[PDB]
Amino acid sequence: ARPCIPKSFGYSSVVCVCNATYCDSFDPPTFPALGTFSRYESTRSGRRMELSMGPIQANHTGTGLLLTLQPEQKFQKVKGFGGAMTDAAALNILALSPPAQNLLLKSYFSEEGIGYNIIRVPMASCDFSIRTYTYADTPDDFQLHNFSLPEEDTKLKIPLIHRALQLAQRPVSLLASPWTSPTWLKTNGAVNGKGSLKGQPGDIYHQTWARYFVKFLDAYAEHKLQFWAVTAENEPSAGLLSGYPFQCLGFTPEHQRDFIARDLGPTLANSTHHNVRLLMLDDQRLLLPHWAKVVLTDPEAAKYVHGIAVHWYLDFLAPAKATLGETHRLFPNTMLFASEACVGSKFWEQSVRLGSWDRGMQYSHSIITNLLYHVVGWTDWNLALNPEGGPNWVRNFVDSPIIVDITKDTFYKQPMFYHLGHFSKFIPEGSQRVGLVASQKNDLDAVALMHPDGSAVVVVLNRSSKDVPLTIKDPAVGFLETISPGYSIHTYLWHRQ
Ligand SMILES: *[C@@H]1O[C@H](CO)[C@@H](O[C@@H]2O[C@H](CO)[C@@H](O)[C@H](O)[C@H]2NC(C)=O)[C@H](O)[C@H]1NC(C)=O
Ligand SMILES: *[C@@H]1O[C@H](CO)[C@@H](O)[C@H](O)[C@H]1NC(C)=O
Repeated sequence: ARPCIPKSFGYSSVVCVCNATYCDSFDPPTFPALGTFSRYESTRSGRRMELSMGPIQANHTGTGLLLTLQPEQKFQKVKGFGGAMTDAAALNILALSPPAQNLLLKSYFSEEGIGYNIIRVPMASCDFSIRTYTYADTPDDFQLHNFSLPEEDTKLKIPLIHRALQLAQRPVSLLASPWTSPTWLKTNGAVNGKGSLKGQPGDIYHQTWARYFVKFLDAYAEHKLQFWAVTAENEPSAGLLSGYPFQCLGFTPEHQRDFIARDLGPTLANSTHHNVRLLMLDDQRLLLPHWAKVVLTDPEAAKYVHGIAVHWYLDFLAPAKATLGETHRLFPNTMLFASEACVGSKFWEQSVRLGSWDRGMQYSHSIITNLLYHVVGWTDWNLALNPEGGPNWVRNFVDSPIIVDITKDTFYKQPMFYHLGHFSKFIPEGSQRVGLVASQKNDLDAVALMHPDGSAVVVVLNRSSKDVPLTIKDPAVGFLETISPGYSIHTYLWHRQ
């Protein structure tokens, strides 16, 4: 329906300017005819998920790369795609005028948007908050009588989460992560820095913390929200580092292992929220496979663990094979999930680069790498940030797919937003990743998946400058002649039957 209004801010590509009355949206997706394929193209030069269509022919004209689909080779089923409703995001969204707010939300969750179906919810404060707080700051309330939701939840997060779902065509799954416990449950009695829960698993500190989760879930239920899953702790490894600057709670693997086994596991199960799934790690992939060895080879722990959460920040220091691959090998029936699918940094680039194609490309390349190694879903970090990368009470380091310029009642959609869309929009929950055999070494990044209605979706990412002539063969249907233009991402969709 509405094309992208491009703006340049001096970087490799454009953002799409959206404001109170105008934002680029899609039409309902169409189920086109057998022999016909759909193409959604985004390019550094400035095309944004542009829809074209073509023929799948029964003869093969090319001499180039041949990506051959292999519907038989079957891998993981997709849980979904989303982002985090952090204090900072909630705060930027809420700073736009209501009409603008909806264009933003529709952008992510509506079928006119990119159809997100996951939302991560931090449990109380983290670095993307304007203040350090937990849901029970009153010291030595082991019973948690004073536990309650701040205005952050009742006025910012919960209202938007409702609106997100209202707007969403898919059913959306909520995931919660805690950053810190009340500081009185902690060994160092501070929201950050090195320090864990006091005593050890089974004890009153651990039982309380376990109960916190249930209270947290209880509270969101009163506001008519269910969670699909929680993570045992966000970045547990961080709470082990001397003078770590933001909200954290250290667990070593063994510590997490026992906390899950003795406390969180049972208490959750023993609650009305027993159906909520527990995900472990929720940390850097480099800590795998070890972390999984330690938690999952203990039966009493692993009976409680539905999957392993991972982060993207530190991936350059761990390849996928050695981490996610080896972990899947060892633990095939424990799904791997990316709960903090974020980056967009360096030492020398600022937090937010308005219209950087490069970060867009990192995102999609990361999602593909993920999918090729059995990962079932993704949660980007903040749904929205300001132009400074804020607000962050410690220090703004990350980008976000949407940037809110509060003074102008307008928001900007980064290349990233479209790089996630090339997936989030066309790979609903249930989709299964299938085989896709390249005929020769090449510079592209490609993944194939099968929509629950039996039809096909292939994302092709050209991270190089050169156009790469391309042929996708589907033995049930024929051949897609195409080119993958340098610095582009393409989603190809077709019926198979
Ligand atoms: C929100 O964005 C839209 C689109 O960029 C702005 O409307 C455009 O205004 C320019 C210049 O006045 C025209 O070239 C276009 O025809 C308009 N777009 C339309 C009508 O589709 C709009 O001004 C923005 N809202 C505010 C308050 O600035
Ligand atoms: C709950 O929290 C406050 C902190 O404002 C504390 O002083 C109060 O006594 C607490 N509990 C009860 C039973 O009122």
